[PDB]
Amino acid sequence: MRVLVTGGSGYIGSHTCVQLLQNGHDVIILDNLCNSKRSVLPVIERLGGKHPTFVEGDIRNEALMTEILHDHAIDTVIHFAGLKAVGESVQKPLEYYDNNVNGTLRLISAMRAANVKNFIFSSSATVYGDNPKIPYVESFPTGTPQSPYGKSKLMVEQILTDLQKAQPDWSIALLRYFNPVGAHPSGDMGEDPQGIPNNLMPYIAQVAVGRRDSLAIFGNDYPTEDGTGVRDYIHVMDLADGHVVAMEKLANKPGVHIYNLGAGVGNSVLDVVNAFSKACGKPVNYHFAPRREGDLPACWADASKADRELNWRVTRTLDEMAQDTWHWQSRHPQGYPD
Amino acid sequence: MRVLVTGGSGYIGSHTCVQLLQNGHDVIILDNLCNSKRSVLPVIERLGGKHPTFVEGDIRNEALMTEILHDHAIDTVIHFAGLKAVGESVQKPLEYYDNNVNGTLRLISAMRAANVKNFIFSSSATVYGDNPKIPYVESFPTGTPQSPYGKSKLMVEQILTDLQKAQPDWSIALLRYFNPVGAHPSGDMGEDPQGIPNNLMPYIAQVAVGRRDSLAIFGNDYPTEDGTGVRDYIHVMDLADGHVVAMEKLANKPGVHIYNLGAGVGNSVLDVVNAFSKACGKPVNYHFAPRREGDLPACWADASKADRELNWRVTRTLDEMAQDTWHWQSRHPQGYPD
Ligand SMILES: NC(=O)c1ccc[n+]([C@@H]2O[C@H](COP(=O)([O-])OP(=O)(O)OC[C@H]3O[C@@H](n4cnc5c(N)ncnc54)[C@H](O)[C@@H]3O)[C@@H](O)[C@H]2O)c1
Ligand SMILES: NC(=O)c1ccc[n+]([C@@H]2O[C@H](COP(=O)([O-])OP(=O)(O)OC[C@H]3O[C@@H](n4cnc5c(N)ncnc54)[C@H](O)[C@@H]3O)[C@@H](O)[C@H]2O)c1
Ligand SMILES: CC(=O)N[C@H]1[C@@H](OP(=O)(O)OP(=O)(O)OC[C@H]2O[C@@H](n3ccc(=O)[nH]c3=O)[C@H](O)[C@@H]2O)O[C@H](CO)[C@@H](O)[C@@H]1O
Ligand SMILES: CC(=O)N[C@H]1[C@@H](OP(=O)(O)OP(=O)(O)OC[C@H]2O[C@@H](n3ccc(=O)[nH]c3=O)[C@H](O)[C@@H]2O)O[C@H](CO)[C@@H](O)[C@@H]1O
Ligand code: NA
Ligand code: NA
Ligand code: NA
Ligand code: NA
Repeated sequence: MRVLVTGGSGYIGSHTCVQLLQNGHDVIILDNLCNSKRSVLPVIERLGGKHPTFVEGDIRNEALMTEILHDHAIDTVIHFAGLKAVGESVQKPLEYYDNNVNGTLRLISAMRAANVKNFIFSSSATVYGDNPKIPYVESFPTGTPQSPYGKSKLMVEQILTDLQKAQPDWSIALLRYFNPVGAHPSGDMGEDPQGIPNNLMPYIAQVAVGRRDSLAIFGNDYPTEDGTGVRDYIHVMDLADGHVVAMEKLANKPGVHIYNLGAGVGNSVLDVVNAFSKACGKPVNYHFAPRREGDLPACWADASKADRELNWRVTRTLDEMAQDTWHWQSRHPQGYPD
Repeated sequence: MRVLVTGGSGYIGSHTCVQLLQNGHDVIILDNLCNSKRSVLPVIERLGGKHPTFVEGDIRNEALMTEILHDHAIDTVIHFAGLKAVGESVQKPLEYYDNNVNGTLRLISAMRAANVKNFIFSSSATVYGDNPKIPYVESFPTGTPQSPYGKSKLMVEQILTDLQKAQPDWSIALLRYFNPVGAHPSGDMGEDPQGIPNNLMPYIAQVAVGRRDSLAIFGNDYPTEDGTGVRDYIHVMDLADGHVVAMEKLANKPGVHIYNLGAGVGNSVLDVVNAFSKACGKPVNYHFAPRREGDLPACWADASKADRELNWRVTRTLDEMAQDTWHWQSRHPQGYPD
């Protein structure tokens, strides 16, 4: 298929692109480079074994989106482009609503204009909001996310859902997940966050590598086996794969297809730290801090539906998540070149 | 104050503008004319006793919005611009999300750029979603609206709320209400809907005037006194007034001010039909039909908060709503001139 991948140079997008190319699809990457560097492009092509077309631009530019779709005769679109920092979203709500909500809107308006009707949305498990019932199932109603970021994700899901109802020939997947971690097994692609990492893994990684002094652990008095918070982590390669399978199997199958992508289990903070100490060969430094306000003691997604309907399930482990991360750091200590 | 009124040439906006001008504010009307005609302008000026500046344009054009705010040194903005047809929204979701959600976003992004921080949002009681607890109070959590229109309204409320939190010096009112009806007592301004009226009143009005054969009443077996659905109707002059008071008293008072605007009581379908037969001098034709799917038997807003905090309450009656409507039809049978 001919696939446009917005946000194709980012973390999840880059790995997905490689898999797409490996499966022989024709890939067009659209990225504005606000959170990625052109230097990943050549890596993508090399690992994918095929050349992807790159277009630097913004999803908010409806005109350019239309042009692209037309020019490349796109069949389907995998949408990763947007902003995703939860704390920053509380500080700069408008940027989040413009990139995420308006950004998706402009993008699907261009699709309509170009006659494209296959869409894969990189969603978020934040949509379940504060559900005390765990694990989360696709059959659970959505809740109210707490940050502008979470809210933007739910808004886009609703917008897409109404669009499908009005244009019943569309096929739209809403892929929900929690924490993507890990890196391509080559160690030549991985997460390259700029500034302070918000996500546990990257943070742990930076402490281990010596960029940070110690990890602060938010609470040690939860009703969990070891007293630390239990979360959901998915290897970026498993996640990329899930996006590819969904794109392939859902194309031209009208409807709104909702799927949780995850391992189907939770891991504690300590579990993740220990996996990492293990991968990097030295004890990661940490200390305890108080609970982070609004935190549940445990949370994870039920991924049965995806197993059943798409025949998809994870195949990477927590240790591999830690190892592959350390492997990329080790090989590209300064990230992607400028 | 210097006030920009988006959607100033529309139904609610036109009446509001007249009141603003009467109170001596300097008014700038911004309207794209998609659902109104330039011919109301001169009426507005005449009834207001002062000249309002008119600018034809779209809220989606951030550049023009910025220019305007600057040029006219705006102090506060009353935002009525958007699309509001519930059925059409189910058919054309994207237009609703673009005009309402993106339209408000572009508008508040321009305000930020121009340093304007007083906003009055014309919201909707649809935000309470399917609350079985009546009457609805501002203290009730919001629910999930059922149509794209309802949803767009809740989305904008949330966006504004997050914006205020991030920019704490802003003053933002969220004015919620149900069914605006009626007309300026001069009979020289009123609702001028094109095509089939969706709202009960306008419909009743068209049947009475002879444009339609009969009113269909959706169910006569509800658990209400007369078996027909009980709703909330507010005279457009009372509504306009509430918008003016809110603008005046809330200016420069930081926060998100939520207020329901209504009479504090419900009226049945038959009640409204009888009021109308009364105003037009002939029995309105009607027949019963089955219940409309998703309808509650009764619904209305509690307006105590506004009485208490703004010292505002309605002063027009149901009969007046009917009379003033008939009065405008009688004087301007073809609506506003082309
Ligand atoms: N728990 C969660 O919700 C979960 C966690 C991570 C990622 N995600 C989603 O996955 C997607 C990809 O995230 P990621 O982790 O790879 O982050 P990322 O920042 O590496 O990738 C996003 C890419 O989009 C680009 N981009 C941003 N705004 C753009 C715009 N307006 N036009 C064009 N390009 C634009 C950035 O340059 C970047 O390359 C996002 O939609 C994100 O919300 C969700
Ligand atoms: N129950 C409810 O929710 C309730 C019922 C009626 C009105 N409202 C709200 O009140 C407001 C005013 O409604 P109204 O009844 O006077 O309808 P209206 O159509 O008469 O007024 C809206 C005006 O905005 C203009 N407009 C539309 N999109 C625009 C855009 N993108 N740029 C500039 N101008 C634009 C139209 O030309 C029109 O003059 C809307 O926000 C509407 O949703 C809510
Ligand atoms: C960084 C981020 O986007 N967090 C979001 C993530 O939370 P989520 O809890 O899934 O993931 P995080 O990476 O934020 O935290 C993982 C776990 O590690 C803990 N932890 C994290 C970082 C750290 O320095 N120390 C520490 O102890 C957390 O308390 C938690 O128990 O998705 C949730 C929605 O479902 C949101 O509520 C969160 O705001
Ligand atoms: C036209 C419109 O926007 N309706 C919206 C309005 O409903 P809402 O019920 O407030 O107002 P309407 O004008 O649609 O209907 C008023 C009453 O009259 C009845 N009626 C209406 C029209 C008609 O031809 N015959 C008839 O019998 C309705 O069943 C109801 O009992 O706000 C609600 C949100 O709170 C939405 O759920 C509705 O979709
Ligand atoms: Na339809
Ligand atoms: Na670097
Ligand atoms: Na802040
Ligand atoms: Na006319």
